[PDB]
Amino acid sequence: RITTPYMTKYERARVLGTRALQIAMCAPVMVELEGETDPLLIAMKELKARKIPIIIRRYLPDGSYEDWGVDELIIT
Amino acid sequence: QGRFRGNLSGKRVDFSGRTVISPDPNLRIDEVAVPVHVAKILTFPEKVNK
Amino acid sequence: DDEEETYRLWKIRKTIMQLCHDRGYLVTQDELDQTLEEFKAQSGDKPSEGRPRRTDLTVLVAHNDDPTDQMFVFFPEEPKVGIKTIKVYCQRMQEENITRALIVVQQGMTPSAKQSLVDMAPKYILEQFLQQELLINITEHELVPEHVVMTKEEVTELLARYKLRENQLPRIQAGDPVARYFGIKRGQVVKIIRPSETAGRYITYRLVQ
Amino acid sequence: MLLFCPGCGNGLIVEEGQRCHRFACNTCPYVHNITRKVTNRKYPKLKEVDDVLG
Amino acid sequence: SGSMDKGTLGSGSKNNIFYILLRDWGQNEAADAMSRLARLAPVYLSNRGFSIGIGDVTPGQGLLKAKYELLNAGYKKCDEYIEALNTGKLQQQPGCTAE
Amino acid sequence: TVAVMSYSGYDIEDALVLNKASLDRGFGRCLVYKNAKCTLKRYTNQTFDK
Amino acid sequence: KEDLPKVVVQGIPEVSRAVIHIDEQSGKEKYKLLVEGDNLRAVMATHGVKGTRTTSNNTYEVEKTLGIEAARTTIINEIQYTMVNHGMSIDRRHVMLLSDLMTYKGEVLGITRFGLAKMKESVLMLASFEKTADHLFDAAYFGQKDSVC
Amino acid sequence: TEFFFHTMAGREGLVDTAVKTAETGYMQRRLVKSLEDLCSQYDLTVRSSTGDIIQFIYGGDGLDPAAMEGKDEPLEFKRVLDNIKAVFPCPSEPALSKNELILTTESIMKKSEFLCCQDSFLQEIKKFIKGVSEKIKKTRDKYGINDNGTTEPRVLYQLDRITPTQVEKFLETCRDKYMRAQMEPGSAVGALCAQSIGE
Ligand SMILES: [Zn+2]
Repeated sequence: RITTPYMTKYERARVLGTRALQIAMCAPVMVELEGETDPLLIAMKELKARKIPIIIRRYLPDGSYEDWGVDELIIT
Repeated sequence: QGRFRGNLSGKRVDFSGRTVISPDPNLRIDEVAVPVHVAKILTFPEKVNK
Repeated sequence: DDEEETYRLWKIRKTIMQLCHDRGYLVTQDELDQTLEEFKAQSGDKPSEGRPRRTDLTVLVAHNDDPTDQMFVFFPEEPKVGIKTIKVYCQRMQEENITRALIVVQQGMTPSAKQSLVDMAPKYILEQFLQQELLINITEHELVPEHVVMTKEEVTELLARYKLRENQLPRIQAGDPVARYFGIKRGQVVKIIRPSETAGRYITYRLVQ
Repeated sequence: MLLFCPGCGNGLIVEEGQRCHRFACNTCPYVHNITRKVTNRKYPKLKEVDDVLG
Repeated sequence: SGSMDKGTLGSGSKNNIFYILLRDWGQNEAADAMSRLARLAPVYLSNRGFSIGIGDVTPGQGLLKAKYELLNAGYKKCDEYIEALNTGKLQQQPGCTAE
Repeated sequence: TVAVMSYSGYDIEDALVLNKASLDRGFGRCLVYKNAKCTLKRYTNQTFDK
Repeated sequence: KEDLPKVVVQGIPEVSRAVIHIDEQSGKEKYKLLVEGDNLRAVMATHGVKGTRTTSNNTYEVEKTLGIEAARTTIINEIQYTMVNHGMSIDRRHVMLLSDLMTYKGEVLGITRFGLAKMKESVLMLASFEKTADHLFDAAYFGQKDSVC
Repeated sequence: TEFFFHTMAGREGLVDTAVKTAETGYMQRRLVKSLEDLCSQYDLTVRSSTGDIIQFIYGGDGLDPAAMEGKDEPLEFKRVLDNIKAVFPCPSEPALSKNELILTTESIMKKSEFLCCQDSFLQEIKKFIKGVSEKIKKTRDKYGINDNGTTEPRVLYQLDRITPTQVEKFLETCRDKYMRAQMEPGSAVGALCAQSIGE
């Protein structure tokens, strides 16, 4: 709860990459795509709709961690 | 040309091309024009999904 | 001579007073703010002034920590201090039961005397100081930021806030001029306040190692 | 200055004899006693009072 | 008010209109504005015409006269300085020799 | 016949615009000749490349 | 006669040349000393010199004389001045990070192979940068396990 | 002779660039090989690969050099205020005086979302607000503008016109820009510094 509430660009890139890799491997879609044959476009649509089922696990340098939902974080 | 500098830090990769550049203002700043000949050679593996 | 030498002596005495005030020892405001006229009143000539004895200081006590703790300042008259002078100073401190002493050399210290002073005794702490360095106060320099030695409680609070260890803090050598100016030992932490370009300040910390 | 023996042409050094300082050569018994004052000025260049620039 | 130039449309430093668009309304708006500029400016530049010729760099009569007078004055002053240094005493600038 | 002017923004940095009709009528037409050499040598044994 | 005129009678032996620079500010024209020497302590200790506002270009002398933080500040100021001299600007955070990396172990360590070896611990990077065989054989002798951090 | 001298100068420039290429290439290689280990952690502390801390906070404040709008400053308050006034001109709200501006600024700044912001930025915002309030006071004293809002020439209110809506918009925009200009954790700050020094 102490880190920045804004979702960084690295987190965005990694989440979009993981979601595109999953969707490319026959993952279920939660935004009801309309003729999008590119998995990255579907991942971006899910991110804009805030329906990505991925929780970022931010690790502190000492060893502590904290979980943040994609819908909980702030996007730009 | 050692292993560290020539084969570990910087190495050669496939699925790449090299071509001379020419101006084209009718394209967006985030877009780049690729020739048809190179496009037929550089392939992308797409997984079959629903 | 007899004009620049007394000025150097007065400035060295003022710098020593400032160093003792920064370390926490008891010095009155008159000793800190001492004009050249008062120093001339004490002694206005080089032969009248006594470097080995008339300038020695023994009233230096850590009033904040313990009045019983005593610190001494030496001013050897010879340019190069030998083993015999170090032994005389050590036996005098043994007589007066003083554990902390400073040696303000005039030109330098012989390597044998340096090695002996390094391993005199763990209880007898003696620091070598050149008069050339003491002619200017390091703290008053514009490049040198404000350094404050933190207590064990503050170091514990820092380590708890940042979830760090002692070895993970930035290092600073014991032979650093500021480190010898403050007389900090291995394991102590110093907070440094760097003046930023704006009205704010940057707080950093360094561990002596 | 640099002086040489008229006999053989080697360099002359300054030594002290039994009566007075004399020029002598290391390879011949030639000597020469000093009668009056002998001087050799060099006139080194005097550093000028450098101007204040800026 | 004002006319666009490198100080406002170039890649020199801040105060650029595209930089203001990027910092105020995001990346997409700046990209669209740059695309519209790159698609508009060449069309108008071609329809208006912009050419350089040998007559665009030729000197005028007043320019030639001024250049001749300035060359004469400079050569006379340089000859005076040469004569002052070679024959006589020349005012030596601080921090440097006479040469 | 070169005309120094800006046209269509396809000559931004050092580029030049060519005329299609000019290239169609032989302007700039070039020929590249390459050589392919082969050798049929006799070895130590009494056999030859055929 | 070969070395009698070459004896020092007054001044700092390390100091080779000092000039009187002047600032012609409209409020007042002030005088400062520009010394082409390698002894900052002696210059500060001299009479009539305001040692509180004396800087230098040699980072090693500043480190040895006024501490590691003064050395960091001198590095920052000198890098920024050298960059501004060419008309190109760099954000101060980059040079601050560089100075902090050079001055985080209490001693100014350079970017050369020696300073990089004194700062870094990874054997693979030390071998890849410079002195491959020497570093590899030294690591094999010490048996130093290298992580993948 | 002039052509020969010009060719000499051109060849001097050419050899200078030829030496500069290799020299800066080697310098860039060294700088990147030395600085590639540093990274910005999530606790706002720059640490090396072994875990040792290089800086408790990057640059002393923690702002992104790529998102630096001003001259080594996060925001240009004058341009931001002008943009807020231009984008959201409220014609149905009266102007604010010096006291009213200071009061609304102090009321808005004491909210919860401004607590997590750094103190230096808040002090700079207070300084800019005090400066613009002094400017408005000087204008109203020059032109005799009354704070009651009953002056006959209403065009006098158009000299320095400020409304609490514009104040809130300006403060929220400054807060959002300062929050979005901070160093995003995980960025390779060392490589960026090496490149921005070598180039
Ligand atoms: Zn002879």
